[PDB]
Amino acid sequence: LEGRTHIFKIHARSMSVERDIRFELLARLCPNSTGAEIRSVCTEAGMFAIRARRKIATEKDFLEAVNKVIKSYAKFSATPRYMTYN
Amino acid sequence: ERGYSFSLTTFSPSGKLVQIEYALAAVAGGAPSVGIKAANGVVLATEKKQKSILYDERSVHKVEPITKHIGLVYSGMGPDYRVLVHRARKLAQQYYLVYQEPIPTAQLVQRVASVMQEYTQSGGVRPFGVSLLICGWNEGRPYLFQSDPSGAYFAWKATAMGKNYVNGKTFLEKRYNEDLELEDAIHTAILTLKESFEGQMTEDNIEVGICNEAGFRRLTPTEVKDYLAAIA
Amino acid sequence: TGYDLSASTFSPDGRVFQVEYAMKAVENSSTAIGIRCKDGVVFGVEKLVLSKLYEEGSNKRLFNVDRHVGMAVAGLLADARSLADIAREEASNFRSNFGYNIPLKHLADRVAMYVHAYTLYSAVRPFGCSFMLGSYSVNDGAQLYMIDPSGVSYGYWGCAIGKARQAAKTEIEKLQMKEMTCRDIVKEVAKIIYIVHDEVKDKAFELELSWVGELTNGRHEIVPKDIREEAEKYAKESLK
Amino acid sequence: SIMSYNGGAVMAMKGKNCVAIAADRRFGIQAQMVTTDFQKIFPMGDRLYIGLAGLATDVQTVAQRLKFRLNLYELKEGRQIKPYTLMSMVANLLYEKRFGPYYTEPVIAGLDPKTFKPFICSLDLIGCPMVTDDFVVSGTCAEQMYGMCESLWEPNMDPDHLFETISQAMLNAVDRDAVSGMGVIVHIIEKDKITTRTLKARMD
Amino acid sequence: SSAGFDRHITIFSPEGRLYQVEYAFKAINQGGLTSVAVRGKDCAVIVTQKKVPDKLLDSSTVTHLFKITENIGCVMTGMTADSRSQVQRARYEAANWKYKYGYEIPVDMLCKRIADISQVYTQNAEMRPLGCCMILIGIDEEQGPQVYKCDPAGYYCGFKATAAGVKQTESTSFLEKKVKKKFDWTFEQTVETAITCLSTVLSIDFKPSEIEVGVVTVENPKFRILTEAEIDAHLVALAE
Amino acid sequence: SRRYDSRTTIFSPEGRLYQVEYAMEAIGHAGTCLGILANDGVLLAAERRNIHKLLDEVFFSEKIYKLNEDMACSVAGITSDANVLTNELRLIAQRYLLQYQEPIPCEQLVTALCDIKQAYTQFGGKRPFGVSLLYIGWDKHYGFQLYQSDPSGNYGGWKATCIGNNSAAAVSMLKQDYKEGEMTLKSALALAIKVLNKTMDVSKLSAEKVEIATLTRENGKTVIRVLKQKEVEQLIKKHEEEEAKAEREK
Amino acid sequence: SYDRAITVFSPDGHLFQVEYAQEAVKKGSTAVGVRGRDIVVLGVEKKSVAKLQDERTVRKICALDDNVCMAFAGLTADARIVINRARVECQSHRLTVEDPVTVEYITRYIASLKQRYTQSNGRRPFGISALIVGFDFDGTPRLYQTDPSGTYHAWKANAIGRGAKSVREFLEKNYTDEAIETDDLTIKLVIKALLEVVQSGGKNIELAVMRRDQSLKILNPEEIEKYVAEIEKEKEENE
Amino acid sequence: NQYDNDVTVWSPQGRIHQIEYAMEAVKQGSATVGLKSKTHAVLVALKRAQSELAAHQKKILHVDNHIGISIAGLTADARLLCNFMRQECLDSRFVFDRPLPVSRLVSLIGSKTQIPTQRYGRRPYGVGLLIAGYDDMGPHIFQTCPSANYFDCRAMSIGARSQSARTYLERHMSEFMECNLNELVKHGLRALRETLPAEQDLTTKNVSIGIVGKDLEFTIYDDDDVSPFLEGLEERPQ
Amino acid sequence: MATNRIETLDPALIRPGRIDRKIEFPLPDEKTKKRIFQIHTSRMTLADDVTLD
Amino acid sequence: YDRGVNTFSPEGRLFQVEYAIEAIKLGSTAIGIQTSEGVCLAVEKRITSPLMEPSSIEKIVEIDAHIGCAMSGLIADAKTLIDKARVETQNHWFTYNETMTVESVTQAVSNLALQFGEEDSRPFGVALLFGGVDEKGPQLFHMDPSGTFVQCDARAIGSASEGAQSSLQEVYHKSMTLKEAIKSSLIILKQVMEEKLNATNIELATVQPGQNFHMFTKEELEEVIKDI
Repeated sequence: LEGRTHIFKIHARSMSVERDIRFELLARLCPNSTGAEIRSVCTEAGMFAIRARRKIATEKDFLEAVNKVIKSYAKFSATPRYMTYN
Repeated sequence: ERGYSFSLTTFSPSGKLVQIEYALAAVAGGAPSVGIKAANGVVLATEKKQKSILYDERSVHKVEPITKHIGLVYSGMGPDYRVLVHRARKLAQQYYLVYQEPIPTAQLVQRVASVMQEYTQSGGVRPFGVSLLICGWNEGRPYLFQSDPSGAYFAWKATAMGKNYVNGKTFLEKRYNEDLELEDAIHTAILTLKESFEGQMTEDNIEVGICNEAGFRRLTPTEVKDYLAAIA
Repeated sequence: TGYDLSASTFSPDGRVFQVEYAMKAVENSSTAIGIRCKDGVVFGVEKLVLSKLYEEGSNKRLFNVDRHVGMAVAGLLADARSLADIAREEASNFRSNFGYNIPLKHLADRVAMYVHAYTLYSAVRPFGCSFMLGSYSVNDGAQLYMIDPSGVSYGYWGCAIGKARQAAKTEIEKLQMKEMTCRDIVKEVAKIIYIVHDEVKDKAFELELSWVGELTNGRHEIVPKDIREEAEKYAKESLK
Repeated sequence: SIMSYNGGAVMAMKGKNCVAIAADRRFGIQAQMVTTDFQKIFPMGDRLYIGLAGLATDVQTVAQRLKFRLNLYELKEGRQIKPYTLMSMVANLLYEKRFGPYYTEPVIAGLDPKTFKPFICSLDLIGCPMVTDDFVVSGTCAEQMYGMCESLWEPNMDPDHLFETISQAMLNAVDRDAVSGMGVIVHIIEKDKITTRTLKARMD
Repeated sequence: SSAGFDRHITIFSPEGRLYQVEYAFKAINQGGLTSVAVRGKDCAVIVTQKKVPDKLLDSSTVTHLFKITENIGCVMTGMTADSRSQVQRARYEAANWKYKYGYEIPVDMLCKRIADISQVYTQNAEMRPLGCCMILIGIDEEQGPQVYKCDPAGYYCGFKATAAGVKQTESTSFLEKKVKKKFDWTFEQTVETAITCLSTVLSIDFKPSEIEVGVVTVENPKFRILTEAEIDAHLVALAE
Repeated sequence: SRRYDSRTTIFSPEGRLYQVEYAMEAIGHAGTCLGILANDGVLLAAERRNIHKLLDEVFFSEKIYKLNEDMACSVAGITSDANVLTNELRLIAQRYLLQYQEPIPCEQLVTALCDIKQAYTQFGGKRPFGVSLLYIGWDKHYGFQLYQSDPSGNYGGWKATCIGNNSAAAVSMLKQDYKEGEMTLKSALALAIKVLNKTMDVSKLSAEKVEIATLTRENGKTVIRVLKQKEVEQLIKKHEEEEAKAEREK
Repeated sequence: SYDRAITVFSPDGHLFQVEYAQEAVKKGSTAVGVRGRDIVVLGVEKKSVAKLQDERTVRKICALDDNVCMAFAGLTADARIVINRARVECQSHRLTVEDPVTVEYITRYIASLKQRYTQSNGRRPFGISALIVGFDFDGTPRLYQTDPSGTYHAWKANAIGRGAKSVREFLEKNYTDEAIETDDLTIKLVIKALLEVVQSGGKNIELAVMRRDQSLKILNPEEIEKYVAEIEKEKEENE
Repeated sequence: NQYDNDVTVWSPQGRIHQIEYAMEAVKQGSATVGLKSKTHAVLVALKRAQSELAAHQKKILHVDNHIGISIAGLTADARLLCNFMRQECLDSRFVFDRPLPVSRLVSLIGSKTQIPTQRYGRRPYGVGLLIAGYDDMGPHIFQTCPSANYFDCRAMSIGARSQSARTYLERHMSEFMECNLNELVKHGLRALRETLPAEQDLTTKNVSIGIVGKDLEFTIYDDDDVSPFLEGLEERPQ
Repeated sequence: MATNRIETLDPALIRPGRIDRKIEFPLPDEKTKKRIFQIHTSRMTLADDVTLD
Repeated sequence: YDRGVNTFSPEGRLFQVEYAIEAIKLGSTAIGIQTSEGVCLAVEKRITSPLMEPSSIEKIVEIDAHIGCAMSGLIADAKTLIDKARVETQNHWFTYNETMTVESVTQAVSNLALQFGEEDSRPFGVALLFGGVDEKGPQLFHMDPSGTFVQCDARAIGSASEGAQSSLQEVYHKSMTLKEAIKSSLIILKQVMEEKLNATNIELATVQPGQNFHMFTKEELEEVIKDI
């Protein structure tokens, strides 16, 4: 749980965001996720900010990023058959 | 018996029943046979080679009656052959219980084909590796019915099954006609059996049964030895 | 690979690897031997103390199936109990139907068929047991049988089941059977079990001896082992 | 008895080259009639009928069961059914209820499907076949119809004398009977055609 | 040519074969044993040696000749558990024949029923196919003696001079070189040829204590197992 | 005992069912039927898969199975599975007649067979029925009908049908020659002759290799006309003369 | 029988076949449905017909009672089975309690069947998603949807089938209370939503309504044509 | 590890690993200790909790007027064998109108747990029974295992880090046989004070004791009638 | 990278950090088909007696 | 690589039950608090769409007239167990004229929390919070898929249970009151939820020895929320 909060602090410390948002709610929606998926969430939230012309993220950008990465590409997701170490 | 009940028979990616194609190949690797319908009777003939000179020819029988007027041979594996023979035996007697009348050969082939098809669907079991040649003289016109492992069946004027069935079939297309007698049927049958067998064909290497409208009759090695004078 | 999995499959050279692996499962158990005399059968089981681990009287491998038949099991233990319960049930059916004591051949054949029937399929595993069966009757004499994990059941004068198997039968074959009463054979098996299976990996061990024959008047019971204490007074004289 | 619950009489008579089957029309509850158009003779294919007599429940039940098995047989085999085959089928269907018996006495009358050979037979309530050459009867008024057919039958009969003989037999044997009356239907069939006539019976 | 699972269960391969039964045909070969049957004029002879390496092992319970019924004997090869289970199936169905049909079962029908049972172990792919070989002998009215064999594949057959086990390519070669040459068949032509064909295949020339001889004759239609004395008589009877 | 299990029921992770489509691609080979309902009657067409010279033709039937008095069905797929289906279907319709003493309407017959097929698609791992098959028939409520069974259990009424993979172009041809109810029984037969002439690549359509059966409406008979070969021959001659008349436009 | 468990949990906490059998719903035809306050309306889009054949057998909207109505998505055969069992259940409820069958009961039955169907030994889960619209006692219009998981779940307008995200986004910017004021406007609202969905040629637009004191009326596709025509007229009046 | 999937598969070393895995499932319970005198049998367990606010998962449960069991591992299989235990007790209590001796009951437990350890598609029961009882011939302290190889002992201890408990029991097994209830029970919980790290022990919050006596019915105690038993102790060494 | 099927891939390539965008290409509609037929007939002497619909 | 579903682990646990304990975590949160005045309870609905009619989502369902409940994660596996638990409580009051206590209810449920198998299928996927007022005062009870049933004084479950348990142990003690615990729960709720806390998000369920039945209609929730 707290690992993903800290990895959000890692990928978020040097990027243009709105610091008034939280990060714990973002971590609570990523139960089985890797740091790579976290990185994709951060970058894709930035890419949704590039759809408009802004200089700061919104919470809704990160929610778009979560439902863009996790729930959509969770059909591939790389770890339902490596957690069993096949 | 355990709770599995799952069919091991699966279609291919293309759509093909690989275990039935393999069962047809296992039929094709068996002993050859030929059977000919010729206006008054039907002749069946097999090719029964002992492996050594030690074996006896009075124990195992290829030509086998199902009722008093219905003969039946195969081209495949005897161990499955006897099982489905026994099934056909038990099945014909229920018809004769119900209707008090000897079963027609088409009705036999319907029910046996239903059994074999229903068994290849059934779970955890392999198909039979047996192709039949069923015949009989029901209601004047005699018949001849070939089945296969896939459950299907046909109706032939003359056919063959086993090794070199293609060569025997190309001999049958040229040789047979519409009208013959039983003796000429035996003549062309031993000719096409002599097409593929070894050189020494005696009263025991072949085994021949006929059908009359007066009933089924299974010929003896006596008349088989009588026949191969001026052979084929 | 692939051919060691099921108990139904054969090998490219024609044997069942499940049955072999189950045979060498019993190979790690303790050495338990048996031998008959001209009027009885004597059993004996090496039981090992580690330090405490129990009380002088648990899990005794010398079972007692019928009034005149008992087991001398070795191998996986719970499977041996289930097999003993099946054997008690079978002797019960025989006593209930035909009205007399079970002959040891029929008992061994029924048990062998059950063990063999558990080897035929993929739903069940083969047994991990190998056990002994002794008896005595006034019209039958002494009979000693032996059932492997596969189900091969035939008769012996002497046998051995466990780790030390040849080295326990090296001196079974130096005894004889016609000239012995079983009261010598008690201390003979006792002194040899104390001889075999040295102190090296296990430190303390403990002896059990079952005992059937004419001297028990057809009964089967454990020896009064504390009475006459016949092992140890010769076993400590067996070290030189 | 249970056979005398609803009355009933079925007569079949073999002629020279043809066969005639007749039955009564009355339906009712032991002394109370209900209708005059109750069907007891059923068509089973062409030129082959069956008659059913006794308790009406088993009449309609066995008729529908037999029609079930009959259509299954004629669809499993493209030919139409021989009469001995039908007799054996009715015998097996009745004998399946050996201890749960139907109360009926089926009468089969039909021609040969290959030749013009006639055929008659009757069965009992457990499945006992009986082939004869002259006539079979079934129902309450047995002895009346026995007296008529053993009195009036000739071996070689043109269909007109066949019709008049079975007419007089049914009329007189029914008029002596009490619980069975109220009209007669007569089926006179042959190789070429099928004729159905109704007689002027006493409506009492 | 193998596809999928066709090396583990009984299915069809691309070459068309099934591999379980053609592994079962050398499941016989781990027995290390040889069997020879002979049928002559009005007798029939079984011969089979025994392999007892142990002095502690008995001699009575090593018997392979199993008297199935009062006119039917048999011998077994292959693994022992399959053999004995096959024997109890044979005994049970012969007794069922005697109950249902009244008269004594002919040796043909017994082989047919056993072959069909073996087919049921073969036909379904979720039971192991019993890797043992079965030899039958018997007397029939109006036909004299018979000798039949039942295989694990389920093909019964039966013939004049019959042999299966370990070394029987050579045994059937010698029996082609011996029964095709017009020999007559006495009680001692059959017995002498039975002991000597195995005595030339194995080349041992041994004691009367290794082979077992089961005979049946139309003077005594009971199945009969010979004693060491008359075995010794035949053995010195072939000593020119 | 589970590593041998073939899993012919669990969805595939592409998104569809797996074994179902391969049963469909098993439908696609060995078979080519259609019928033309466009008033007073309905017909069926069929191709001989075993047109070899050494058969008997003694069955007085072929691909058609007169399953009742007023319904038949054309088969395509593996034959003997369909025999299992025709036996069960015939018995279903006959038990309905046993239950009501009124003939069986064609859609509850179709849905009964569709529930049987879906019953083996849904649960167990059993092999699905690789048979699609047609339906012609009559009722009290709509007249002449046509239905298309599928191995999934899905069905669907048509006015011009199709099973086999050779006959998708036939559906294209049926649309390009679509009529609004014009089956004088010579127009529809000539159209069917034209379709089977074009779609099968058998040059000039030998009449032994084809099969046509019709179903007309009679008051007390409801005859099913499994017609003989001579009218097929003169139908082929009629159509080849009309193709010669049609190519005078070039 | 078939002693096996088809649907196993995932290593990360899923049911593969429940979440994955939603994809079969996701690749089926689209169907919307709203409730007005007095007239209920629903209909399916994308019949994707051959335009030249029968259409009385491909009807995707049926009824279980004279009070309740259907719709579904996914594959049609599982819908056929579930509808047969639902008809049996609603009529058996009428056997007992003498009311007309409440819609909430039949949705609980369908979802309960679906869940005990996914739970059981080796039964493949139902890849459908139904819509159950009815107006029980005292005229209250309600509408529920199903799911392969088996969660009856009351909505106010529909979003299933192909591209349901787009359709719900149009219903999102079209949640006007004004739209459910005029029954005709509610019908036109379904037509406009389905027009903001697929081709909507006025051919695959199969719609059926119920005015809650009658039975279901399937509309003849000339009235729907005039509905689309007046929708296009209002769209021209927007400029 | 293609032999490590099922119960049916023998290993090529003969060790069927489903039983070993069930053993390791027993090893992950709480610590517990059972030990007998000549006249009294005492089993003592240790409770644990999921969090601070929640209560502690109880271990000692009742079976019969003279039989009580300890437990370690899973709780569903625990209650399953528990229900079977009460049922088999009250069956003979019904039929023979006598109390059951413990040894035949534990033989029935082994015969019960054999079948899910041999067929295919059943698990071995993860269970950690320590059984104390009274037949006519005095106290018995049995333990089970998922391999159904039940033992009779004089003192066992199963659960997490239970081996130090066995070391304490060895250097006092001579002293155990003579003493009365009080110092016996406090020897059992001195086994428990060495099954723990040296700074949190048994402050009336985690221990339970079940005594059966020749006149005493089997009775469980928890923290409050254990507060009399917890005094009479000294500290741990340096 | 471009594939036909994706389910037969080893998912270790398909994790993010390697590949971030996964894009579906469906069979489009019956509207952009008009653009496809239009552009693939944009450079030809189309006889106007045909309809692309 | 598909093994048998009734396989333990190399480490010891199982597999499928552990995967069920993982499958809890995606569900919505819930918070129940035992107080001697009575048991209070709270939950989040997780409203997704405005088309989604809000009063139809059930989280607190009713077992008895005095035994409450709340579910999590999968809804419908919970619905089966709720129905059956009701049936067995009705059997107890019938054959005993008395109230089946909450511990006996949960023993009856976790008797078949794991009867999953191929003969005589999967493990269930729901965490449950059980309350009510028996003779032993108020009771709050928590089970799991593994049947490992324990009493909890104030347990928080599901997706936000880490900070819920932590910040709950911050505020909780033994002598709390009712309304203080209610607002103490919903403060934690609107720290752990994602949407704005309003009239439609959450729902309460309180059962008391005085307030005899669990009764909680709408718009006293409004009065409770405007008290923040």
